[PDB]
Amino acid sequence: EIVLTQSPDTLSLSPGERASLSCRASQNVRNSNLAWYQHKPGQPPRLLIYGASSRASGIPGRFSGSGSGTDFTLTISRLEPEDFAVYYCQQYGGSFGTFGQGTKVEFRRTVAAPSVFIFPPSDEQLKSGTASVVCLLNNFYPREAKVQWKVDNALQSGNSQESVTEQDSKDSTYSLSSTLTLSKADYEKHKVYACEVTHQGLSSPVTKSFNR
Amino acid sequence: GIHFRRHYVRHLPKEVSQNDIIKALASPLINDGMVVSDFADHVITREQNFPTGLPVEPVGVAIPHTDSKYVRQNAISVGILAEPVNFEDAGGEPDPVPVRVVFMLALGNWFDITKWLWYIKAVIQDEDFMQQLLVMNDDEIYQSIYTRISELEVLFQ
Amino acid sequence: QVQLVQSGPEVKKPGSSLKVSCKASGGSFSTYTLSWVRQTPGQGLEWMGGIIPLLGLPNYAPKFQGRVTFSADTSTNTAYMEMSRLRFEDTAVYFCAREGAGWFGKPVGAMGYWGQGTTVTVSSASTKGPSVFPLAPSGTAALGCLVKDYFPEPVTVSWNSGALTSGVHTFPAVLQSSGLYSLSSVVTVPSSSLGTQTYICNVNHKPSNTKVDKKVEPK
Repeated sequence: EIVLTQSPDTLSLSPGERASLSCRASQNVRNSNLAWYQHKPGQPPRLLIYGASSRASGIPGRFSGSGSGTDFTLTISRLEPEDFAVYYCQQYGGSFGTFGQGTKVEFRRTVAAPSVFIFPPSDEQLKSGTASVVCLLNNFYPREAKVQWKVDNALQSGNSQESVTEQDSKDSTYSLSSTLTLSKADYEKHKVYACEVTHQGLSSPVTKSFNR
Repeated sequence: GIHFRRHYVRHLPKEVSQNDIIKALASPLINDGMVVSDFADHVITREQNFPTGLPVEPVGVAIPHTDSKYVRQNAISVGILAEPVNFEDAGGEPDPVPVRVVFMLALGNWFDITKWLWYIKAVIQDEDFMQQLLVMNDDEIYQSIYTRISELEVLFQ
Repeated sequence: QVQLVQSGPEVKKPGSSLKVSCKASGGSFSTYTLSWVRQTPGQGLEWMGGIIPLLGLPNYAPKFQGRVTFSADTSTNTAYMEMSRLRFEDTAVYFCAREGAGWFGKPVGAMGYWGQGTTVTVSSASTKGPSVFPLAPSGTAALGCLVKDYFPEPVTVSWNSGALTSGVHTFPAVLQSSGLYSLSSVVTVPSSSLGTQTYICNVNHKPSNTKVDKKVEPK
């Protein structure tokens, strides 16, 4: 089996810069049978380059491919808003084809701190017997942010779920929503509910709480 | 890299069944060690399930093959038939196809197969070349096929 | 041009059998390979295998050899993928891709043309309508509405019948331990604008035929 690993995992660049994506194989790729694909959120993967360096029909001059044997590279000389997506390399030299893990290229901007809001359980939701608290992080960059749930000075683990928005096209920021689920019984017992946000843009940990 | 030699090209006698055509064309590949010892049995079982005959226009074409696991070295064996031999149409068709020329393809890689179907479509489309295949002798058809695949290879790149 | 059209979204029970179709409207794919690529949630592309339509010769990746079966019909220009004994792990988006063609139709080997993808969901859950809860606000103020306990995907959220569009964020749904999806949608709006206007989040869940317009206002 031919295994492909791509580096780096995420490439943070600004339009106009030069992008370099690396794809490495455990064994020599037969006849340089490699392909580079571009995958954007909500669209089918688009073939960019086939073989070692051959360019697919309709791909602009920016995209170029290089490499042979076990080492291969994808190079974008000039970056533009359309080029920001996830990129996969696929080999078809072996008996069965395999894909790489993929590399995400994203818009790079000045580091911005999240605006943190906390929403307590609504009255209608409390009538149902289940309480969910929502911690909202808005317009933060970079994407990596940690949210920690504390309830009456107690660390919460294994009872929360979070999701992240795709990078905004206008300002290149991210938003995160974290939901803490508890039964109505457990919610009545405690008083203080808070989420702690740690981020590169925040000098000190930011904590938003409510009492009920 | 496919191996094409004069030994693979041959003319077949008349009144010969499709089974015998398969075993006869596979015999040089088995002797050279290009395929497995019972490569002909897997080819004919593949041939009964999936017809490989193609109609074209001047003459008929056959593309017998099998799974890549049985092939050891990539090879191609060409057979010329003195009288038309019945072969079922590839893709499914009730009417039979009178196949004059047979192309046995032994390929060890699945991804290479489509390229060799494209080479075969290119050579068999030439109406005059297909009909000249019959009159030319074994050495003449070998050199023409070798020259054309070599020409087609430099056009592929 | 040549295009590949796949089947609609499918939700199936564990242990069921799945069949997906992919028709090539443009041209005959008989000469070129037809491959199938799946993508599980939050993961990357995965090569399942392919079929050579004219020859009928399939190739299966070792991970999918047992439960997957490929086939293709050359008279209707349609390929099929069958999968028996569906599992929770089989939840993914399934793509079909025809082999690319170079100049004068030379097969490049890569997958040049792709279908729009078929979403396949495997779950023991049943179609359930969502419960919409409000996120009341407390300059810039944040308010939204929580869409909880629905199945299956997807749900659409709008604000003020589409009038509100700047600063709206609708987050991806998360699958819960029960097996029901949960989604959240919020917006940032001036704090002084709260008193003048009422913001209604329009929630539509077509599988259960559920429309819910919820006004959100201070506590």
